[PDB]
Amino acid sequence: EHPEFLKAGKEPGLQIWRVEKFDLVPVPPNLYGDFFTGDAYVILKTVQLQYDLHYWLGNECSQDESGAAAIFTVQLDDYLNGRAVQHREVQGFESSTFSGYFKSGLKYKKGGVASGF
Amino acid sequence: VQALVVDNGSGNVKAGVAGDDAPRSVFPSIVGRPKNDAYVGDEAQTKRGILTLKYPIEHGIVTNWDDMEKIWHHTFYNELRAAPEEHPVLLTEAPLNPKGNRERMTQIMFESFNVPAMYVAIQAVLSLYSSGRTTGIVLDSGDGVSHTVPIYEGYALPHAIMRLDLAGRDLTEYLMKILHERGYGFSTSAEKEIVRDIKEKLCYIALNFDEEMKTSEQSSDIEKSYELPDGNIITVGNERFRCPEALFQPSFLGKEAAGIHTTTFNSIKKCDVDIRKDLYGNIVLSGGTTMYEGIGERLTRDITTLAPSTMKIKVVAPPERKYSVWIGGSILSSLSTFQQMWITKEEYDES
Ligand SMILES: Nc1ncnc2c1ncn2[C@@H]1O[C@H](COP(=O)(O)OP(=O)(O)O)[C@@H](O)[C@H]1O
Ligand SMILES: [Ca+2]
Ligand SMILES: [Ca+2]
Ligand SMILES: [K+]
Ligand SMILES: [Mg+2]
Repeated sequence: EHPEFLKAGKEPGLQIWRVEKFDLVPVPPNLYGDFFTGDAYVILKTVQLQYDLHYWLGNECSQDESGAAAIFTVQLDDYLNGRAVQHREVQGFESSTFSGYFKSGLKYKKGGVASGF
Repeated sequence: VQALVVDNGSGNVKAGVAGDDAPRSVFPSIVGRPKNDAYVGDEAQTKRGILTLKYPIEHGIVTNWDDMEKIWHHTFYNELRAAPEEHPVLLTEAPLNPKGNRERMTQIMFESFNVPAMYVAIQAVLSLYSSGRTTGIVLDSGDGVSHTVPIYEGYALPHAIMRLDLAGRDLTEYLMKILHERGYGFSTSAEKEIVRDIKEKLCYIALNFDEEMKTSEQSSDIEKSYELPDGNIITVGNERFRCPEALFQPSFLGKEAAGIHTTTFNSIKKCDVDIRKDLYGNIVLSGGTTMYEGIGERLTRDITTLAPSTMKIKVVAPPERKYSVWIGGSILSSLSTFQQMWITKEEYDES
């Protein structure tokens, strides 16, 4: 029933959410590829349907954010009938597949949304 | 409404409110009843003279439901001051807890405490989530039980969960024993709490046990002191690392059981070969008995020796791992999706 689950994985493409106060909040598309080092994110890549879920952990994100990113990843996978492959992505050590989703490459920014804790 | 998070520990209950970064209530999992009503936790220890004291969840499995219900009533009313009938509750359970035990706890929560919604979580899964992972093997060593729990893509692999046959209480008892070499005679329940504090304050895990025995004998550098409640000072030497060495060599306790390194290895081997790399690369420590200085480096050496040399061994020792079960529960129960995960009392009562 979570609105963003209802949107997940319907069309080929790239969906990015940021953990914000224990919720999954869409990232504005103009910011795709820039990642706040203070935050954690969930990324669903859909291919025409194949699913790859990556959860990206900034070096300064708080424990509530990285934990929620892990749990939301599991919940999204279950919503997709277990069909997604899950990938943990740590800032600066991301997989070549994850980096490959962004034409301009991965970049990082200082700051982030406040911890829910 | 804000959920309540209750980690039913073999030695101490951790309890609090969803969204906090640590439990606000930590108290011993003990019930005291008159020798010739019931007291729980610290109150029961203060009155050990006039009470018979019992552990209802000695090894992580509830064995006395009347006493366990007293612990839960103490949690809600004396510790949290929360009406259980007005909050969702997340309760933790041990790995491999029988379904009939989960069903009895659920019955007590819905029918005695009238909780409006409940979710039961596996302790080690919560710890893994608190580390920011969906795949790994958790080595949870608490007071009366330890387990190794492989988890893949969010879910424990039940056929691979192992029990390590000792825990923190066994270590306190072993320190009590070996301190007789120096002439100490700690034996009462109250002295045991002293020795537990000595263990937590002074013990450490040797990187190489045999080498540490050799180097420790060559000087008094090993000796460290502790002030007893009566102001006397005790000095401890090689007992500092011989005590937690029993996690690796249970034969020190007269047990035939495998040590925590061997157990972790066996646990990973139960999982299919195509996922072992991700387990070896995400060995996550949790629980109070993983708090010893030196544990991560020793465990890395020992598991690396046992494991195929193509594997990449990574032991993760989060600083707040003593409470990582409870923290993982606090995160999960704070999520915007938690309301879809729980069971309501109305559903249960009509099931
Ligand atoms: N700093 C420490 N070093 C070693 N052992 C510790 C430390 N802190 C706590 N312990 C031990 O951890 C055990 C409690 O761990 P915990 O994870 O809370 O157990 P449980 O969940 O089974 O109640 C006790 O045996 C305690 O003495
Ligand atoms: Ca943040
Ligand atoms: Ca999957
Ligand atoms: K090896
Ligand atoms: Mg525990």
